[PDB]
Amino acid sequence: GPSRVRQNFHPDSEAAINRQINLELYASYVYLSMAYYFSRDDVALNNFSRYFLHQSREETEHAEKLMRLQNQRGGRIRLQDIKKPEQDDWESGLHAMECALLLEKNVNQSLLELHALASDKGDPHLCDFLETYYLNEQVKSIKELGDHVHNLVKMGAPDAGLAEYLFDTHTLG
Amino acid sequence: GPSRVRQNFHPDSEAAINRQINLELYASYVYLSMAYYFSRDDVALNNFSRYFLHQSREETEHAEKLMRLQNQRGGRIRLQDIKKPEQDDWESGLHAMECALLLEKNVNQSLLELHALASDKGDPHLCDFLETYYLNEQVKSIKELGDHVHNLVKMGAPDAGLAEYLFDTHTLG
Amino acid sequence: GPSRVRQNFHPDSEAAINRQINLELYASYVYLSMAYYFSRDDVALNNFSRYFLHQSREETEHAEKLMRLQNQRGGRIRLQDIKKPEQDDWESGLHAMECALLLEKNVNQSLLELHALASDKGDPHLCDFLETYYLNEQVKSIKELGDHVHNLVKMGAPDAGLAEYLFDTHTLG
Amino acid sequence: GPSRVRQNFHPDSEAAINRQINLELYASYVYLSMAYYFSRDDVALNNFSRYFLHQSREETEHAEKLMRLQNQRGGRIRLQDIKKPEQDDWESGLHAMECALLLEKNVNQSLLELHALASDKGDPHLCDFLETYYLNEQVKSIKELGDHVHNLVKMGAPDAGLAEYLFDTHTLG
Amino acid sequence: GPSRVRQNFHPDSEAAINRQINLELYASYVYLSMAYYFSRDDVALNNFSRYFLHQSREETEHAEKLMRLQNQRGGRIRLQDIKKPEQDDWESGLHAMECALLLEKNVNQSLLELHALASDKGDPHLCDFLETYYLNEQVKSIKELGDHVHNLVKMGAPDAGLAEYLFDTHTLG
Amino acid sequence: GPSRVRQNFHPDSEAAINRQINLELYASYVYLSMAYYFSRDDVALNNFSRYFLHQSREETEHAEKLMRLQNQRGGRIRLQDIKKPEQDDWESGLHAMECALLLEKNVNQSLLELHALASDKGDPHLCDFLETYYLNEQVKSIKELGDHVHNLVKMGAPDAGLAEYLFDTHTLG
Ligand SMILES: [Cl-]
Ligand SMILES: [Cl-]
Ligand SMILES: [Cl-]
Ligand SMILES: [Cl-]
Ligand SMILES: [Cl-]
Ligand SMILES: [Cl-]
Ligand SMILES: [Cl-]
Ligand SMILES: [Cl-]
Ligand SMILES: [Cl-]
Ligand SMILES: [Cl-]
Ligand SMILES: [Cl-]
Ligand SMILES: [Cl-]
Ligand SMILES: [Cl-]
Ligand SMILES: [Cl-]
Ligand SMILES: [Cl-]
Ligand SMILES: [Cl-]
Ligand SMILES: [Cl-]
Ligand SMILES: [Cl-]
Ligand SMILES: [Cl-]
Ligand SMILES: [Cl-]
Ligand SMILES: [Cl-]
Ligand SMILES: [Cl-]
Ligand SMILES: [Cl-]
Ligand SMILES: [Cl-]
Ligand SMILES: [Cl-]
Ligand SMILES: [Cl-]
Ligand SMILES: [Cl-]
Ligand SMILES: [Cl-]
Ligand SMILES: [Cl-]
Ligand SMILES: [Cl-]
Ligand SMILES: [Cl-]
Ligand SMILES: [Cl-]
Ligand SMILES: [Cl-]
Ligand SMILES: [Fe+2]
Ligand SMILES: [Fe+2]
Ligand SMILES: [Fe+2]
Ligand SMILES: [Fe+2]
Ligand SMILES: [Fe+2]
Ligand SMILES: [Fe+2]
Ligand SMILES: [Fe+2]
Ligand SMILES: [Fe+2]
Ligand SMILES: [Fe+2]
Ligand SMILES: [Fe+2]
Ligand SMILES: [Fe+2]
Ligand SMILES: [Fe+2]
Ligand SMILES: [Fe+2]
Ligand SMILES: [Fe+2]
Ligand SMILES: [Fe+2]
Ligand SMILES: [Fe+2]
Ligand SMILES: [Fe+2]
Ligand SMILES: [Fe+2]
Ligand SMILES: [Fe+2]
Ligand SMILES: [Fe+2]
Ligand SMILES: [Fe+2]
Ligand SMILES: [Fe+2]
Ligand SMILES: [Fe+2]
Ligand SMILES: [Fe+2]
Ligand SMILES: [Fe+2]
Ligand SMILES: [Fe+2]
Ligand SMILES: [Fe+2]
Ligand SMILES: [Fe+2]
Ligand SMILES: [Fe+2]
Ligand SMILES: [Fe+2]
Ligand SMILES: [Fe+2]
Ligand SMILES: [Fe+2]
Ligand SMILES: [Fe+2]
Ligand SMILES: [Fe+2]
Ligand SMILES: [Fe+2]
Ligand SMILES: [Fe+2]
Ligand SMILES: [Fe+2]
Ligand SMILES: [Fe+2]
Ligand SMILES: [Fe+2]
Ligand SMILES: [Fe+2]
Ligand SMILES: [Fe+2]
Ligand SMILES: [Fe+2]
Ligand SMILES: [Fe+2]
Ligand SMILES: [Fe+2]
Ligand SMILES: [Fe+2]
Ligand SMILES: [Fe+2]
Ligand SMILES: [Fe+2]
Ligand SMILES: [Fe+2]
Ligand SMILES: [Fe+2]
Ligand SMILES: [Mg+2]
Ligand SMILES: [Mg+2]
Ligand SMILES: [Mg+2]
Ligand SMILES: [Mg+2]
Ligand SMILES: [Mg+2]
Ligand SMILES: [Mg+2]
Ligand SMILES: [Mg+2]
Ligand SMILES: [Mg+2]
Ligand SMILES: [Mg+2]
Ligand SMILES: [Mg+2]
Ligand SMILES: [Mg+2]
Ligand SMILES: [Mg+2]
Ligand SMILES: [Mg+2]
Ligand SMILES: [Mg+2]
Ligand SMILES: [Mg+2]
Ligand SMILES: [Mg+2]
Ligand SMILES: [Mg+2]
Ligand SMILES: [Mg+2]
Repeated sequence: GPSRVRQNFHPDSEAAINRQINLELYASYVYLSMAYYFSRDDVALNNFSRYFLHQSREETEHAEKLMRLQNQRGGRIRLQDIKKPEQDDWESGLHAMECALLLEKNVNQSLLELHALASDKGDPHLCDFLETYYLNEQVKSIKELGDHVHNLVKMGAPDAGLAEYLFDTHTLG
Repeated sequence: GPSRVRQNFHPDSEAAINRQINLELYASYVYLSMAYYFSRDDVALNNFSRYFLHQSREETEHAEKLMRLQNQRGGRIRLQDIKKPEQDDWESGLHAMECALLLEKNVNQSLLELHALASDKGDPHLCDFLETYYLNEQVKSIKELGDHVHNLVKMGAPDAGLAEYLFDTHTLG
Repeated sequence: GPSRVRQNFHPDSEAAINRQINLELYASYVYLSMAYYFSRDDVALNNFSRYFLHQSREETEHAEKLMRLQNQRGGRIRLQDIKKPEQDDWESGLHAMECALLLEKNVNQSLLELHALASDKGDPHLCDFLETYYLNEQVKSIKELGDHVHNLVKMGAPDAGLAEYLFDTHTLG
Repeated sequence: GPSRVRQNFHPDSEAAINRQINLELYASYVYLSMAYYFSRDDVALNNFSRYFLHQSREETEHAEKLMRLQNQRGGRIRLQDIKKPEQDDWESGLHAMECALLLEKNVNQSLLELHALASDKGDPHLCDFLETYYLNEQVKSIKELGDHVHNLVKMGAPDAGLAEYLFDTHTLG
Repeated sequence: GPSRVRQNFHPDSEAAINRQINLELYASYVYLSMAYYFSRDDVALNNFSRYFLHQSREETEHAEKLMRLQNQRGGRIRLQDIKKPEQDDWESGLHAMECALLLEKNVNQSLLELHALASDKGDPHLCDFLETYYLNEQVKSIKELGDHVHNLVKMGAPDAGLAEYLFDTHTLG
Repeated sequence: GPSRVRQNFHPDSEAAINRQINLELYASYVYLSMAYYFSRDDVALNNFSRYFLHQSREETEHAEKLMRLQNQRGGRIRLQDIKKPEQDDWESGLHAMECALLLEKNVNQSLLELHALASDKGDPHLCDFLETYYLNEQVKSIKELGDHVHNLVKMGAPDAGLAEYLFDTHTLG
């Protein structure tokens, strides 16, 4: 138009926010896939299921806050296909945790690149938005997943018969 | 394996449930797109936004109940890409309502075909599942959208300046 | 003295904060003028009046937080005349909303320049202060005013006899 | 128009009310300046600060009641620049109290002149308004400031090191 | 390893965080020393004691939040000796306040250098951490100590017999 | 002076109390180090972390009660550097427990020597202070750590993958 609200909002930032929306929705879909893997009759780790379902819902929240930001700043949301996850069968509780850790690091890297772009374009509102709602959340998530991976490895997952069962009930319970 | 739980569950039913999961997730994405269209600064119909956001969340619930059914019956969830909606700019409150009505009829037709398949395969559990949780929900949704379309048309949407504003505040408020 | 508290606080930042204080007080005065325009017997839109009176009080808060910052950092407040608003008769609810939107964008631009100055002077405390309390508040205010302008335009304000009356009662009520 | 509400309201009264509005806003600004003087790190008398901030807010109330009166009687508010206070550095708690006393007497004199004008123009509504809301308030304010000045003088302010500190905590606390 | 959680975290930042941990623990020890100075039988200013004990506990909190950050980011905490304070006998309430002010400015300078390092290394998570939890806290602490120093100087501390006694009971009480 | 409060308080006792203060602060620092070892991403035993953090806070309390005693008896606190712990990486939950047990025995021995000194100097107040607040606390702490070491050894820590995990959740939880 430009939008009557738009101010100090670079087209490159608008496009990068659209890409980030897609990535957050993708992460939501990965965790939804994991949640329902753990409720298979031949897996049946209900607290792993609940843990990943919660993570899925959080990622949808992350996508929505970026969609709201786009509108607030006068950009236009452009949605793209949400790609299916890389797997349907996630192999084990440990493997799912390791894949989640890799996913979160990848999302973090994208957010850091978005922050660098916002800095380059002199957009302190966008920088603050990412710092306030995204960057520390990512650090906490990565740390949590790292803790979980360590405990599962030490306990002898996936092959030690009691490991994932006991972690399911005592850590994720 | 087959799954140690699987009984009277035809592979064609399992595949059709996977297709229905994708369609429910697609419908969820369409309504999410609509929700954020109505919160654009140049649209700003907050109760249309809230209405479609609620519909989006309901469709995710519909997808999840089918995913649970797949696990309950011993089938294996196979996720596919969630296609982007046909539009980002939904034009008006009336146009969004008309598109939602068409979407719901299309989803209904898919559910009726799923029911016919389940009947052909002598799967009364699957027939009952669809009747109990899907078919009446669809009829109620289609009727509601039909009511909304009629009122918006009669009020003179989209061109009559007061129509969508007043419908937003008095029907969807 | 310098102040026994002063540290990493550039004289240019101190002066720019004094200018921003004046601009926030000016904005408060503009909105006070608008508030009392809407309570004229020949205007009588009481919820427009209340809306702008609230905005006026918020701007005084914005001025006071900067005055507090000046003291906290060891700068010295230097007040200047508060210029009268550009108009006493604000013409219509739509015109007042459009003028408020322009005012908020102008204040935003001043805040962005203040942030750039603070960045240039390596003052992260001042940068954070602006990000935490000012920049997102401005984005939200501009978006809100944009929403209001759009609805009033679409409804046919100012000439459509029902438009401002109905917006007063249903949006600002 | 004249206003369809206007009755027995002389143009000279309308103009004098506009002048009084400006004077009340000026007094509000003087007291805001004083409030933030007392929160300087090299002054730090927090109850003097709170006392003057309260007085500032009361003066804005006084301005608003006159603005409301203008509208009630069918006059038209005409705002003018709010002049900056005569000082930024108010020297001491005693000096600020003495300046406040002088300010209140000056405002009182203006109100008495307004009352004499209203009497001359046979406007008993305006006379009653001033008597009901302004004249006794002024007498109480002047008396309070006189009490405070006397105690601070007797205690040995500003040079006696304990005087303003102890008055801050025990009278204004 | 590197740590499986580590991302965008420069070794220089990790080392600087270890140095800051030591400095916060040092500040905690200085304030603990001051707290117990004021409870000597020949000093006996119990509210000065309580004030510095509270400051001591806050500094331990500051150290712990940095230790947590180190773990969150995948760095490794490296503790060093906590040096004893420069004095055991802090001379007077005024002298302790002046020493605390100098200490807080020194800690602030270290935090500003840490922020500049984090900026140089493109670590927005670390920048935000310092802005959110440290930089404004320091500004508030320095301002508070400046206020206290001013009042004690004006009251005639340390030699005026009533000054520290009255400040203890009325400001710190 | 001597202190006007000092009575039956030998200079050797005063010096020994200063040494004990340092040792209690050292023990506090050892346990703080252990607490944050257990929250590393590659250790992640949160109840070991909480257990040692609590022990750290208790040791600071032990130091403060001796500092208070020094003042109560008219002695003068003389603080010294707090040496860093012997390790940053505490190897395992069992190793940390074994090191804590050794530390507590060492502190106990110092307290017994202090008691023998107080007895030699005919200071029954000091003897009672140590008996009332220190000696039984030490016996309880040593016994608790001995219990924990035994269970961890029997369970097969540190190499048995489930041992420290299960002890963390069921004993320290
Ligand atoms: Cl722009
Ligand atoms: Cl795509
Ligand atoms: Cl920037
Ligand atoms: Cl864990
Ligand atoms: Cl590991
Ligand atoms: Cl167990
Ligand atoms: Cl079957
Ligand atoms: Cl596809
Ligand atoms: Cl059947
Ligand atoms: Cl309807
Ligand atoms: Cl129709
Ligand atoms: Cl209506
Ligand atoms: Cl400076
Ligand atoms: Cl000017
Ligand atoms: Cl900076
Ligand atoms: Cl609106
Ligand atoms: Cl528009
Ligand atoms: Cl008249
Ligand atoms: Cl003027
Ligand atoms: Cl009269
Ligand atoms: Cl008085
Ligand atoms: Cl007098
Ligand atoms: Cl007193
Ligand atoms: Cl790294
Ligand atoms: Cl050292
Ligand atoms: Cl950065
Ligand atoms: Cl103070
Ligand atoms: Cl001073
Ligand atoms: Cl003695
Ligand atoms: Cl030493
Ligand atoms: Cl004895
Ligand atoms: Cl035990
Ligand atoms: Cl044993
Ligand atoms: Fe999470
Ligand atoms: Fe959550
Ligand atoms: Fe996310
Ligand atoms: Fe694909
Ligand atoms: Fe794997
Ligand atoms: Fe995530
Ligand atoms: Fe920044
Ligand atoms: Fe921030
Ligand atoms: Fe997360
Ligand atoms: Fe619905
Ligand atoms: Fe619903
Ligand atoms: Fe559906
Ligand atoms: Fe496509
Ligand atoms: Fe259409
Ligand atoms: Fe539907
Ligand atoms: Fe529905
Ligand atoms: Fe209505
Ligand atoms: Fe506002
Ligand atoms: Fe507000
Ligand atoms: Fe503002
Ligand atoms: Fe002018
Ligand atoms: Fe206009
Ligand atoms: Fe504003
Ligand atoms: Fe605002
Ligand atoms: Fe007053
Ligand atoms: Fe009052
Ligand atoms: Fe007044
Ligand atoms: Fe002037
Ligand atoms: Fe004076
Ligand atoms: Fe007054
Ligand atoms: Fe008054
Ligand atoms: Fe007193
Ligand atoms: Fe503090
Ligand atoms: Fe505190
Ligand atoms: Fe600190
Ligand atoms: Fe030394
Ligand atoms: Fe000194
Ligand atoms: Fe500090
Ligand atoms: Fe502090
Ligand atoms: Fe203990
Ligand atoms: Fe305890
Ligand atoms: Fe101890
Ligand atoms: Fe050493
Ligand atoms: Fe060992
Ligand atoms: Fe101990
Ligand atoms: Fe004894
Ligand atoms: Fe005893
Ligand atoms: Fe203990
Ligand atoms: Fe258990
Ligand atoms: Mg326009
Ligand atoms: Mg992508
Ligand atoms: Mg479940
Ligand atoms: Mg079998
Ligand atoms: Mg399909
Ligand atoms: Mg909304
Ligand atoms: Mg000095
Ligand atoms: Mg200006
Ligand atoms: Mg009103
Ligand atoms: Mg007429
Ligand atoms: Mg005047
Ligand atoms: Mg104050
Ligand atoms: Mg690995
Ligand atoms: Mg150092
Ligand atoms: Mg005490
Ligand atoms: Mg004597
Ligand atoms: Mg020693
Ligand atoms: Mg913990």
